[PDB]
Amino acid sequence: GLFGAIAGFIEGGWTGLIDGWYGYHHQNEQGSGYAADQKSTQNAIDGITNKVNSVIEKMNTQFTAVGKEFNNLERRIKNLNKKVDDGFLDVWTYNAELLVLLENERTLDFHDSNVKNLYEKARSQLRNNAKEIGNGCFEFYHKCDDACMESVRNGTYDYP
Amino acid sequence: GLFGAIAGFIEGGWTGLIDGWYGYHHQNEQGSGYAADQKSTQNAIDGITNKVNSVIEKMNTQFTAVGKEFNNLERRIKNLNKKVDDGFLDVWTYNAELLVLLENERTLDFHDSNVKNLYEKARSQLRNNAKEIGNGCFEFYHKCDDACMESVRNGTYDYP
Amino acid sequence: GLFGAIAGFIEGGWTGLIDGWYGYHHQNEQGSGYAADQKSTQNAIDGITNKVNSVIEKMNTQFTAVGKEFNNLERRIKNLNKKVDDGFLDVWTYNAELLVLLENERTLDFHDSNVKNLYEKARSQLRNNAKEIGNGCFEFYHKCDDACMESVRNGTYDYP
Amino acid sequence: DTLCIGYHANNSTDTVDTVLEKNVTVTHSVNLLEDSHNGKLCRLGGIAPLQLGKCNIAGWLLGNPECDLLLTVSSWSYIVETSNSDNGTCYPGDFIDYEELREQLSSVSSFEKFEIFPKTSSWPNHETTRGVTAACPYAGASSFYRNLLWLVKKGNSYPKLSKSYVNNKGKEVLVLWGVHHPPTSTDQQSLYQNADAYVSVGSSKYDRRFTPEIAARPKVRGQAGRMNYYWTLLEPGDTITFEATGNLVAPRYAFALNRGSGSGIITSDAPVHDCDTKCQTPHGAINSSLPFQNIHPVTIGECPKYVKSTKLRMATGLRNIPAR
Amino acid sequence: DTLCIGYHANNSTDTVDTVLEKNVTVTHSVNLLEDSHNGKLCRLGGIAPLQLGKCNIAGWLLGNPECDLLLTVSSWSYIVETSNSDNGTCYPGDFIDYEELREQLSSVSSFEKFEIFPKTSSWPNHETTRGVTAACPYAGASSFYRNLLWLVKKGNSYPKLSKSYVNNKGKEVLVLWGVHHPPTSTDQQSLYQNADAYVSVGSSKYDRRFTPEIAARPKVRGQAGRMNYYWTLLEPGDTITFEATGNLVAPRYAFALNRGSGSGIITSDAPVHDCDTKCQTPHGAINSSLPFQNIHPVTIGECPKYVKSTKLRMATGLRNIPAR
Amino acid sequence: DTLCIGYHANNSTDTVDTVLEKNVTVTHSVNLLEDSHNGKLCRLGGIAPLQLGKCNIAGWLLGNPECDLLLTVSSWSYIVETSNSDNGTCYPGDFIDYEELREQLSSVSSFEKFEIFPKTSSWPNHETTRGVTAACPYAGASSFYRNLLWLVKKGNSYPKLSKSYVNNKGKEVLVLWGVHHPPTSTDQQSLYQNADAYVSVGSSKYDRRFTPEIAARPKVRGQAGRMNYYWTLLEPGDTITFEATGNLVAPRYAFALNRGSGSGIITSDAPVHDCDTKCQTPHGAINSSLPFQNIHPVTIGECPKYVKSTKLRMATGLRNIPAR
Ligand SMILES: CC(=O)N[C@H]1[C@H]([C@H](O)[C@H](O)CO)OC(C(=O)O)=C[C@@H]1O
Ligand SMILES: CC(=O)N[C@@H]1[C@@H](O)[C@H](O)[C@@H](CO)O[C@@H]1O
Ligand SMILES: CC(=O)N[C@@H]1[C@@H](O)[C@H](O)[C@@H](CO)O[C@@H]1O
Ligand SMILES: CC(=O)N[C@@H]1[C@@H](O)[C@H](O)[C@@H](CO)O[C@@H]1O
Repeated sequence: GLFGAIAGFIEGGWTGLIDGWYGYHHQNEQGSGYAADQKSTQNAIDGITNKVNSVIEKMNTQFTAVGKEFNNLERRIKNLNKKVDDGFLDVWTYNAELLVLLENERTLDFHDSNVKNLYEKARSQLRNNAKEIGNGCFEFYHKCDDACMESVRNGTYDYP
Repeated sequence: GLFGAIAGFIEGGWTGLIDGWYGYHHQNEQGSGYAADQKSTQNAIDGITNKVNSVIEKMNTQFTAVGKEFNNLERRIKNLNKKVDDGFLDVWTYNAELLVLLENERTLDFHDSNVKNLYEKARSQLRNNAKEIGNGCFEFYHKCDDACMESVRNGTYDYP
Repeated sequence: GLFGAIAGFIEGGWTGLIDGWYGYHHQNEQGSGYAADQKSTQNAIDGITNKVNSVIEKMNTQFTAVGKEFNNLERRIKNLNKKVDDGFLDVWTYNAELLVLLENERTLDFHDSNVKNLYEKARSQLRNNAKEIGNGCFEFYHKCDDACMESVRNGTYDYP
Repeated sequence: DTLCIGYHANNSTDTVDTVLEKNVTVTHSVNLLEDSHNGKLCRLGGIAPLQLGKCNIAGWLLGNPECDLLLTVSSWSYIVETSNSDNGTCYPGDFIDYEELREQLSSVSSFEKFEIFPKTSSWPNHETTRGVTAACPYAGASSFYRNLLWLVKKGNSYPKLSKSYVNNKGKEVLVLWGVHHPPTSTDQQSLYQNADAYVSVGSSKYDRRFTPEIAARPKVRGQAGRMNYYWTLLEPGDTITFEATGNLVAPRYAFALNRGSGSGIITSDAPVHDCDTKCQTPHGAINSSLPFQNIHPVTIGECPKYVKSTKLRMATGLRNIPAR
Repeated sequence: DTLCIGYHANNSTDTVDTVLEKNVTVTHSVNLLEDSHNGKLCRLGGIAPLQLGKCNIAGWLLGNPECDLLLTVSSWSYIVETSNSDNGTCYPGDFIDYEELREQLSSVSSFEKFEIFPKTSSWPNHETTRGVTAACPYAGASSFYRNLLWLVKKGNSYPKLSKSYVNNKGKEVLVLWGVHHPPTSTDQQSLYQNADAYVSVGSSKYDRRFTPEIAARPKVRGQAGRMNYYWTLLEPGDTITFEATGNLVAPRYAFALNRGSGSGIITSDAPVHDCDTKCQTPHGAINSSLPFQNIHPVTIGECPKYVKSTKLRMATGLRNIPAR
Repeated sequence: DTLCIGYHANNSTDTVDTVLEKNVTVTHSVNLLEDSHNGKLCRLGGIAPLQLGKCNIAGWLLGNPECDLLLTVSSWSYIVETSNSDNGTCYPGDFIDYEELREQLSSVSSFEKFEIFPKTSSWPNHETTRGVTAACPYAGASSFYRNLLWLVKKGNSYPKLSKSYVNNKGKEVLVLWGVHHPPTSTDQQSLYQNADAYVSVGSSKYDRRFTPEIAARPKVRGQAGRMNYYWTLLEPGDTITFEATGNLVAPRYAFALNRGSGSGIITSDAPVHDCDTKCQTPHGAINSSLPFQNIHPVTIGECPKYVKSTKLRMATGLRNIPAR
């Protein structure tokens, strides 16, 4: 992890989380559960969707490409024509595999960053009203019910 | 942003700041105003100017390129020539647009990283002498005159 | 630096460290010295090794590629042939240099990130039992002995 | 009370590669590479391909006796030659600028065949009933090209003939013809009387003269003589004139061509089928929205870019760590 | 007392795109794509271009009667053909390897035109005053090419002519000539007596023999006959010899070529103006320091790399968040 | 007590560039750009290269009197021409489709030379002992190509000759021959008696007729006459027939060709050495596992991708900040 979050200080993922990519768990007096941060999750969906389409927009469409015959006295043009077809083929094959390799690295880092930023957002809200237990978990000092938890999620935990 | 700073925990920019990309506001009992952080602004200006020169450097200037004529019994080589011309045009258009897209993304993240490092720097200095309000603002405990403020800027502060 | 660690808050490197890329210094009552962190150094070696390997893979070997002759009335195809040779030569020269130029950038940032994460890891591992001096150093409180320093390194430590 | 921050995980087994690490399991991804086809030659734009079968283009345009099945076809989505397309010029000889003509047909989507020089009215002074050979059999009996007419001396006489056609089709007209070369001066005389015949062909831009080259070359299909084939595209409104004192294998049928780029000629052994597609390859039809395909570099229609990749998967989700 | 860390922001409306987001407003950015030109044909390397106008290369080199304006031009920075460049070979025929010649001209900066075979003294035994035709009129009357000399029999006699020229110029010499083909054997004798004439041309590297092809081709510009044009580049010190018994349209003016490289022929109806430039396209001159341009693929001189992009802007500043 | 977190450093001077900064000194790095070669022409697959030295493909295949050294060579890993390979056709003339023949040879790794038409036994009715010329000397005396036989009349008589050869070598047979063109009709009759001779050549795919073209061309190597060189690749099992009444420079030796994928012809002045390699260039061989080389674009064997780059160093370690 380039940002230390995913598979970093937050060792594993939650199969229990099924509303988005990033979220909170919470263990209040009223009961536990999971909840996805729609804000960061959607923004991620939009970005990745854009990426996928940007990749596709670049790689043109192939229309009609047919061969050419050559007679026994046109061996040079024939090889020239092959050098041209093999050349562009290799180039485009390179471009496509390379772009995908590079964007796959970016994408995983992108997610890592978002998880990280989310942790810092939550942390910057709770300040000292809760301590960092590690594993991205925040143990509260003052009892926080579901109504309270919810406020932390939508970033309106507005409480001294 | 990838680093959470720009358009992040520092919601917006300062039309007020006008002598750098990264700067300070500061509101001392003596007054207010905006001050750009040379160290940074300049640094980023060198990296960016270098990135731009590099992009231009990679692209080879075009020299004399004209069309070729073919008679009515040379439709094959005529088409080969067109395949070649169209082949390279599509490749270079791909490289130009792709490089610009990848670098743009990087540039904005470069800036995000710069603003973030600046904060963490002003923060590592003040330590106990002030508190993190958010929005990149630090409220001083022991007061801080224009002479003290500047001291933070040029990273000479010092006073654990 | 993109992650503010290397050449950042941890100026200079340790020529004394010679068993890894990322390590700790440690200055105990029993003595001082250096110790690299396998977990990190090894993990990076792998990634970087996979990177260089990935690059070599993408670049295709060059088999027999010989020129062609043309008589004095085949100037048009001779030029076509040349346009093709130079076309692909430039495209690949562009691809080679650009990929290396970009991976070098990513590589350094990768390391910078690795240090930063090592710090942050040690940081939260200690917390109260020591204070942040700077330059990536932690000054304990309960005089951390040798066996103690190792506990921090091997990640165990775990002391309230 | 506790509030943790975590990320999604699932039962996905999808894996992608990255610069630093390979075979990384992920939660979500998309395959950009299409590798499936129906293994059939289908219609494009509701139009069936021209299946040349055991015949090649030469055999098609000349009207080789073995290609009668193609006689009534005049429009196609693309032309298909198979590995066994061997029936072409049944009478040995050189087919001049043959590859160029194939290149020309690649952007022809249909035509109107018409008897440019009717057989029963165009040659009052020459024999039109004996131009057959064992080299171009049909039903076991000697025959000849359907679109050409082998003219010979009539009652020991081959007067100078002169025929002209003015193209009023409003489009290009492909006109084919041949020049026969007997193996012997005796055959030359038995066929065309005139020991030193010649053939002349001209239009506004075409202009060539042919002389018989009498000689015995190795027998091909029983023939020691040779027959060379020629063609030209007569422009709308232009005129083509044939002059000869022997050796002319006159045009009988010609074609008024309709241009329609976006068409082509492929080599496939895949079977034609009652089916439709937006994309066609020599192996079969592709039906997908992915940007890449590794089926075949030759394409006709709307198709994904051909690439040599075996795998192209883009990660969209994140490193899947269920730690179950 | 408070201190805040922040970033710049302005009134910029500049936007750039990224992988993850489209149309992002930023503080500062640079446009790398040039899209402007003066819509004019200017002079490169301080020399004006050769405006063929109504004529094409053939007309210019052969000296078509309607191209006398070009007779004075002997130096140029590039050649310009227009949508109306039709005055070429007025007498109908084939210009052999015409495209190759045009290609050779690519790197020719100028030439030294000379009268390789002076008309008033090179052919003592042949008529040099009757080589005119209605297919090549001038001021209503019949004329011919300025650079070629159509020789015909003198007093009912056409002796075997032999004329040679030694390239003394220290550089390549472009030699052009033609071979006439009358429509009937009557014309053949009216013009050259000899029924079995031939034209022979040879140098150290060139060697070809031409034979009259009497035939009535469809009339073009009123002619049933045909005239084929040929050329060769005589190397410094080499010798070219012409031998003929008829049908020779002898060279009159030849061209000693000077190479200057990096040029060519463009087709454009844009106007030529008293103006200078480093980059010229068929649409107009370019004055830019940008790396790319979407003006035109055809370029002459030093130009920005042509690309098919509509926009190409790099971000230099940051995401503009004025939050006003 | 104190515990610090830091990063490695050493005495490395390695430098690499990035988009943002240049000359960045790093601790570890790998060079990906090969730039070293042993400057020697080595052998691939354990087989030596064919050094033509002062001869070129033409002189070698035809058997120029100055290429006798090559006579025993029948296998090679690649062909090498020096900047002094000037010995080709000693008797002036055109070598038809010469560049194509060279392209053909690029995929031939060896052949079997055999006397297709034995000098003593093939031409009973023609002179086989006078086909020499001062243009193709050897030891000061007049000579001729070792693989061709210049036939002339026998006792003031040149009967129509007819000789055939059936290709039973099971592979392509390269047959070469020539047609001579005397400078004058006196020479024509003096060498071949017949004033109106012709040469005919035919196989199942080849069919051409040649006529003598008498004319005095500028002397090249003291010859005003010319001689054209022809070749063809007779397919396994096919037959080639030569018929002539004069002017035929008959095949004497032919070559059964063995196709060998990957190989070519190069121009180098580097020395052949008792060395071995997997990658060969005109400058010398390469022994490297690096992805790139900037030595030469022309390659033979397993080689690194050629590129124009001057440096291709990839950083593996981190920025080096020893600070001592
Ligand atoms: C038109 C004509 O005369 N055809 C005859 C043909 C021809 O004479 C020869 O092929 C030319 O050399 O010979 C044989 C044949 O089966 O081919 C009988 C044909 O009736
Ligand atoms: C007119 C013609 O070409 N007939 C031949 C036929 O005799 C032969 O058996 C077959 C083999 O491929 O080819 C062609 O069909
Ligand atoms: C001299 C000649 O070639 N004849 C005419 C010429 O007069 C005319 O100006 C031109 C325009 O189409 O067409 C032909 O060139
Ligand atoms: C038959 C033949 O080609 N011989 C000449 C030889 O006399 C001459 O010295 C040499 C110069 O390079 O060219 C040729 O080899």
